Amino acid sequence: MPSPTFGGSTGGWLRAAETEEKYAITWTGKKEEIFEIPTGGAAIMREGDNLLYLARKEQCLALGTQLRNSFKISDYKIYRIFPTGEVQYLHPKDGVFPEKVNEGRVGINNVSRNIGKNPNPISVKFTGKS
Amino acid sequence: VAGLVPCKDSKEFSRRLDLSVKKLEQRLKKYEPGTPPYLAIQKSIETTKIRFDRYAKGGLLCGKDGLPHLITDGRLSHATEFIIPGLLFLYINGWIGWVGRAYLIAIRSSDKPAEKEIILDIPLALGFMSSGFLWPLSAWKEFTSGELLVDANEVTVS
Amino acid sequence: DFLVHHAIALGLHTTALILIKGALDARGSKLMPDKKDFGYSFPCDGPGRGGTCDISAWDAFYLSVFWMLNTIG
Amino acid sequence: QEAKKVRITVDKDPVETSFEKWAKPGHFSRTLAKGPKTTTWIWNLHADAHDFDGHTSSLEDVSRKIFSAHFGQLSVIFLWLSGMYFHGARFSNYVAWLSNPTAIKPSAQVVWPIVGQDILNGDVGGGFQGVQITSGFFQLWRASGITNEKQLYATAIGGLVMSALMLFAGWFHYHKAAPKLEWFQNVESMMNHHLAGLLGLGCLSWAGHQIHVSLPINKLLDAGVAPSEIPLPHEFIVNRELMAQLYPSFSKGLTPFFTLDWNAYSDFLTFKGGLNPITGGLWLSDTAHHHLALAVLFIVAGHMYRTNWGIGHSMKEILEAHKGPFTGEGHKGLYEILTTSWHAQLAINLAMIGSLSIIVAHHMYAMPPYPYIATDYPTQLSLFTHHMWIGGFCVTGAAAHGAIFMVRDYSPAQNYNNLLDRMIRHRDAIISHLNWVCIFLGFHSFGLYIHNDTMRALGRSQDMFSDTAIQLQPIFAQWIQSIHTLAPGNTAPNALAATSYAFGGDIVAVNGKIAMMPIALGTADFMVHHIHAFTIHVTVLILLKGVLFARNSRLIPDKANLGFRFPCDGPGRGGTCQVSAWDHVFLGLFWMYNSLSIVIFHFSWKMQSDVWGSVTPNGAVSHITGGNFAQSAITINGWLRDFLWAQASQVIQSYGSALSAYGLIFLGAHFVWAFSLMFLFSGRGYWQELIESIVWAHNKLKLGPAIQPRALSITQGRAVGLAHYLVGGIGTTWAFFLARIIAVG
Amino acid sequence: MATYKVRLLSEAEGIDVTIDCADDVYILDAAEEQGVDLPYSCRAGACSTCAGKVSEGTIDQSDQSFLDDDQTGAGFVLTCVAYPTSDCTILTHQEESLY
Amino acid sequence: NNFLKYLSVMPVAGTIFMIFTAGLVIEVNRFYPDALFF
Amino acid sequence: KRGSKVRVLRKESYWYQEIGTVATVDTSGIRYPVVVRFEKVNYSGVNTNNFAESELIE
Amino acid sequence: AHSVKVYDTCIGCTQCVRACPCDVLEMVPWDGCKAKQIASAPRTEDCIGCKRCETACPTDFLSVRVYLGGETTRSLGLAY
Ligand code: CLA
Ligand code: CLA
Ligand code: CLA
Ligand code: CLA
Ligand code: CLA
Ligand SMILES: CC1=C(C/C=C(\C)CCC[C@H](C)CCC[C@H](C)CCCC(C)C)C(=O)c2ccccc2C1=O
Ligand code: SF4
Ligand code: SF4
Ligand code: SF4
Ligand code: FES
Repeated sequence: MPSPTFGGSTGGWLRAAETEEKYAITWTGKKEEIFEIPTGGAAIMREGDNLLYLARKEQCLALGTQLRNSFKISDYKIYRIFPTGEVQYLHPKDGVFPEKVNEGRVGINNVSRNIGKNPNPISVKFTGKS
Repeated sequence: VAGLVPCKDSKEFSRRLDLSVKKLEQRLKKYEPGTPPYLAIQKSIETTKIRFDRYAKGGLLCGKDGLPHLITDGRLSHATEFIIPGLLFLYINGWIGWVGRAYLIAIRSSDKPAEKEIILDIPLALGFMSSGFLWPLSAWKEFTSGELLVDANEVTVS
Repeated sequence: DFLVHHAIALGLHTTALILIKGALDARGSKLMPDKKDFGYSFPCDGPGRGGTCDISAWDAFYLSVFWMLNTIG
Repeated sequence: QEAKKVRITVDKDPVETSFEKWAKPGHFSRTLAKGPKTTTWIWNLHADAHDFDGHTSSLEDVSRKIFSAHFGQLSVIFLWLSGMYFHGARFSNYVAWLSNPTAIKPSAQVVWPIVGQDILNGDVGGGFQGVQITSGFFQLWRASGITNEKQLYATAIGGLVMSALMLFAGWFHYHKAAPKLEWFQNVESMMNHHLAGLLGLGCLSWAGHQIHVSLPINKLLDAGVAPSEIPLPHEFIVNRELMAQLYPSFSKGLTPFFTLDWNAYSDFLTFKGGLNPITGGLWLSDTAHHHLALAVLFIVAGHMYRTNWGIGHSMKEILEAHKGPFTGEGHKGLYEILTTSWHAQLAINLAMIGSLSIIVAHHMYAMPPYPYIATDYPTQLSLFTHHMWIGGFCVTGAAAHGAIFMVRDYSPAQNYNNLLDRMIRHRDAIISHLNWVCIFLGFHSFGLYIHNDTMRALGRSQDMFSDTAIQLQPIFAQWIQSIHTLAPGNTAPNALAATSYAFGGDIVAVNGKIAMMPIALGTADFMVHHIHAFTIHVTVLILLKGVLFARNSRLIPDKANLGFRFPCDGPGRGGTCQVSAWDHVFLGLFWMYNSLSIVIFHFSWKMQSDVWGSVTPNGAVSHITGGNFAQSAITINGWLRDFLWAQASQVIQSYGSALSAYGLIFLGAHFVWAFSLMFLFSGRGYWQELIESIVWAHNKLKLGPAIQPRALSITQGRAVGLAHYLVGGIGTTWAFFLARIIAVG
Repeated sequence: MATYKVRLLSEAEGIDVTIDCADDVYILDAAEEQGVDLPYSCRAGACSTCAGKVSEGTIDQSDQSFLDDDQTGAGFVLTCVAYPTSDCTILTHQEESLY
Repeated sequence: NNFLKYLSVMPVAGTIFMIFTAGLVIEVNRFYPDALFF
Repeated sequence: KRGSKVRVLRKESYWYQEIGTVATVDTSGIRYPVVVRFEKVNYSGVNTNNFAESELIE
Repeated sequence: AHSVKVYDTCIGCTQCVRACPCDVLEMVPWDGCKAKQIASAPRTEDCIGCKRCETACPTDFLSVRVYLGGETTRSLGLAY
């Protein structure tokens, strides 16, 4: 699922020594557009597939959200590079955007009551619940 | 009497008449009579003298520091110092308290009441104004009519 | 001395005012009806619904030590 | 080419001057045009009043809203200038002031005796009563040479008609004839007329006013002629030979100037320099020489840029050719930056007109321009401090719109590898080395003030930093004063007197009162200038962090998508409170008052100790505070005791006098300052739940408004604690400065 | 209460109707009163699911809070704050078309 | 309408009422100054 | 119930014991099948709401 | 280590997933209203707790409660 490619830029405000979490936002373009790197600056965006290593996942999503609005392309993929070298395939989670409704339903963290219907914190005494 | 001495006959209060006009006459002796700065001081001389004859006939009650004092122990002899100022105060405080309530019922029965609170209906705001000298015999009737206070099961509450 | 006890009784009622608000609105309100599920000392509820800085009952405590030192001062 | 494309492109009658959009407010935005359902709508009506980029995306009708609104601004200046010249006519003692301006106090305000407020009208001499006043128009009107009372009455009615033309001009440029964006993007011609036909003719016709009017008036005033007995200003024009009895060069005429015998005009266009000991100010013939010196090369600097007729340095081409090895692509792209967004232009214009007015405050106290302003120490103190704070306020606005441009009008597609992009790329190394040097300065400036305070407290006075201690002598600043006293004769050989008497030379005293003494910079000024170097560096630490982290950061990578002025991005990432570029201006404005109060405190103690005072005819000099800046200025208790506690005695022992209005403002701005911290320390969600109790108290009584009474929003709540703090941080420095120097001086 | 006509058309499902509305009634309320199902979330102007595109006509859409200035410049109107002040023809099912 | 209905906006209809209701207190202090009573 | 004003009974909303204005009652077995509108807008700037059929008193 | 559980009002107004800049909200089809979808929160370990769902949430009060508990280097948002 990963591959060696490039991104094409210059920069001086990026990831430090970081070895717990990194990634690669990889996408295919269509033209030599100029886009803001979410840590700052600009880049040149080669028209094939190209990737970006950045530090933490807020920069990775905000480059994936900026690529969707301007020069619209629904093909950005987001991995996660561990210090040992394992990949994750984090963001679309099965081939599609989460604003589209899936057919694979996990359905977790779904309480089945209104937000007033929650117990008093005296009833959760010396244990962990809402 | 009622504690301290009256300032109708008080030597320290009469001393505050004395050295104030003695201070103010020292400004007068550097000018010439006939100039408009001369008339601005001598007219300001007499408005301090007549002020000191206003408090003498008013029957204010102070001593030991030459000032005037006031008594708010509900005294009807001292009713001119606090009570009838407050009775004119609480009179048409209760204008603005009542006609603001009277304005805020007929403005709710409108098409767009949100714009109408800063874009005034001046024939209605003056139309609800001058029924305000006769508020508390109508506000007490409003208190015993029933709809001055809405019920507790229909208010906004946490 | 008449007027300056009213400066104390201003600060007596106002330090009571933050904290009887601070006691009785720890549970819920219209701005946050589920404040009990968050706890006594939480930061805020975010910038939503108008913005919600100093909403907790700890931050309702926090303003009165300004007013307590203002009162006993 | 633009061989006919510098022309006027004007729409005829764009907007009908009507009344239906005049009374339906909130009409400039989609989010405000549908009425006040909440009380955010009233506070958004004022905040979006001048936010024109949130009104329309069409830059043509943005720029027509700018150009008509300047006429509304310039009509306010002429209406305010009419209030100064009319109160010189009917409400003044200026015509009595010219017969003896050495001891008669200025007055321009007669208070109505209503509530017993007539005690503020003090005995200011001249057979006249009124408020002692300190803006210094009286020494301006002697500098221009207005003698009688009629000319002040004619200028204010000539200024009111100049406002009525200027108010009409903004009406004409939005409702009858409005320019297009082609006209506004002709910036290579706008810098031509502004350099030449605004500042050159603004100097050259003013040099005509100074030579022909203000030099024969101020040559006859200081001789001792009464101002009723001076000939009129239209007698120094139609009678050339009356000017010849003052300056003999006017018997020749215009032929030395035309045939370039310009040394014949040396008798009234001189290079004396220094001061004038008869009238207490600058030599007016030097000032008459200074203006047409600037005129004859502002008009030379007017014809620099490319115009309709071929020649001229093109502004797109001198910027593009400044590329370098370190700087990447150079300035390729900045000309399209500055002729599109006004916020980019306002961010450079506010730093200049801010930090030209700080140059005004420093080039006025040590070179007093106006006659008989040198003895009047209240006017020197008020004209210093007011030109500081405008230069202190307008410099933080340079980083306001420096950050507003980045989130709105900065397109990174047009800015690949140019000079603006490269500092967004290395914005860590900009701030961190600025972050190091503020901790370096504040340990080395404020830490010495603790270190002199401890050594005085611990008894051992031989271990502080003073003259009789470990000396920190400012050897650079003591050296340049020894250069400018060799500036007569040696380095500028035709300057007769000194460039300024503050560097050295001789004292000048006018009627006993000291006009100017040499300032001896000692070891207590090595530290307080390093205070000034510290707190200036912290203000650019917040503000340049506000510009460079306006787009994004490592906290927020899409900060520009939320806007310029937003509260936060949640209490996640540990908390993002005050994260916008608005709050960097809000944090940076506070350290400006924490800067500029020290600059005017350094002014108000050094000039009360070393230059101002009294001079005995033997030559004995006795200052006001006795020269206590040599020892007591080096400790923070000495700034508390000998300056803050000691000089405020004229403020608070001033009841029953004419300065008693200042004691009320001195208690007025302690109050508003401690009204700020309710708006500043607390949050919003407390008060919204506190308002929630009060809406119950009205909905019980059928008294609730149809609009929703809400708490103030968080950027709005930080702004009202900001403006209260700067009223109560400035207004009590105002009411202590003016009350001290009018009393003791 | 005036009378106005809105020609709604969804080509993804293929339904073309002509509905009648007033100045106070919303557009999808008139679509529900003629028996046409339309996507919606809570009828507030604060979502994206109820987006239609004004092909022809004039719509007072001003009571919404989701869509910004430029995204309504192309003509994307939420059908739940819309006061139809003209006789219009509207393309619907444009919930993905705004973003 | 619409110019006198511009003089029904709450600041400007406030201010010409506030010019009135300030000056009611000013001119009673013209003719009766120095009043602690009545 | 179509049409007229319906007061609420649930807490934890902005509109508690207020007047209400019902619109388009739903029939699908949804837990909250009324999408009742209001005046006097909330903290979010949303004048509408949906709640259940157990809080009507009309 | 937050806890961003979604309650039972939950109308499927698909903008909380849009306003989430961390993809920790995800729509799940669910029997209910005419939208026929609910908002689910799988990536509670991956969230930052920046409360961006709650600002775009036009229910009675907050279909997606956020309430912040535990934390890590992911949720605290450090680039080092
Ligand atoms: C229609 C006008 C009106 C009326 C009848 C009331 C009535 C009341 N208010 Mg109130 N209030 C008002 C306007 C009004 N308010 C406004 C405009 C504000 C915002 C500044 C407040 C802020 C406020 C607070 C913060 C508190 C009250 C409280 C109270 C209650 C106790 C009385 C008191 O101390 O008043 C308080 C009065 C003020 C603080 C200042 C008066 C406000 C303005 C000047 C009055 C409005 C004048 C307006 C122009 C009238 C329009 C008429 C005409 C022009 C058409 C009482 C029920 C207190 C409470 O809950 O007690 C139960 C309380 O704590 N009010
Ligand atoms: C030599 C001609 C000349 C002069 C004197 C000015 C003077 C001015 N311009 Mg201007 N301008 C000029 C040519 C000139 N401009 C040209 C040719 C262009 C087009 C390229 C522009 C484009 C321009 C813009 C876009 C703006 C200005 C602005 C200003 C004002 C700046 C405020 C200031 O410095 O305070 C000094 C103030 C004074 C000295 C006040 C006295 C002004 C008197 C009335 C002289 C005005 C001369 C005027 C050009 C005559 C117009 C002819 C008309 C009668 C038909 C000032 C009044 C700014 C402004 O404030 O807008 C109004 C602004 O936004 N100008
Ligand atoms: C050349 C001058 C200049 C100009 C034209 C602008 C223009 C603008 N600024 Mg700006 N700014 C300036 C200088 C300037 N600024 C300076 C010098 C600073 C630093 C202090 C700032 C700081 C600043 C911020 C932080 C913000 C702006 C914003 C704005 C925009 C809208 C402003 C608005 O609607 O306010 C309407 C007018 C007011 C609200 C007036 C309030 C009056 C204040 C409180 C002072 C009153 C004190 C009074 C004079 C003395 C005491 C009174 C007494 C009662 C005690 C607009 C583009 C805002 C924006 O949205 O940008 C797009 C914004 O967020 N500016
Ligand atoms: C008097 C109150 C005060 C003090 C001392 C500080 C101190 C500081 N602020 Mg600050 N600030 C304040 C109020 C204050 N703030 C307020 C009210 C605001 C809101 C407007 C801010 C907003 C603010 C911003 C926005 C910024 C600062 C910055 C700074 C730093 C400046 C660098 C410096 O001088 O460090 C040197 C430290 C001192 C001079 C403190 C005194 C230390 C003495 C000299 C010696 C130490 C004592 C002892 C020997 C230590 C050892 C013993 C101990 C271990 C027990 C510094 C830590 C800047 C920053 O953080 O980056 C540099 C910055 O950008 N401030
Ligand atoms: C000296 C500074 C100062 C002042 C005046 C106030 C004033 C007030 N605070 Mg406050 N507060 C402050 C500092 C200050 N705070 C600080 C530092 C904190 C800590 C963060 C707080 C925390 C705080 C809390 C937590 C609470 C208050 C409350 C109150 C109110 C008390 C009721 C009262 O006295 O009614 C009288 C009102 C005043 C004395 C305010 C000043 C009114 C002026 C003098 C008159 C009106 C202005 C006048 C029109 C002048 C013309 C202005 C011109 C521009 C036209 C009042 C508004 C309580 C409250 O709101 O309950 C209702 C409350 O719960 N405050
Ligand atoms: C007290 C306080 C409030 C509450 C303040 C409010 C609600 C302002 C109330 C006063 C306004 C300005 C009254 C305006 C009334 C009009 C002037 C009309 C009056 C009638 C005549 C004068 C015309 C906040 O909203 C807030 C927000 C953020 C941080 C701190 C605070 C804060 O400390
Ligand atoms: S309001 Fe203050 S606290 Fe609540 S989120 Fe925004 S910043 Fe953080
Ligand atoms: S935000 Fe509230 S409404 Fe929109 S989906 Fe999540 S829960 Fe349903
Ligand atoms: S929690 Fe923070 S991130 Fe997850 S959705 Fe709500 S706001 Fe967006
Ligand atoms: S349907 Fe949710 S906003 Fe219109």
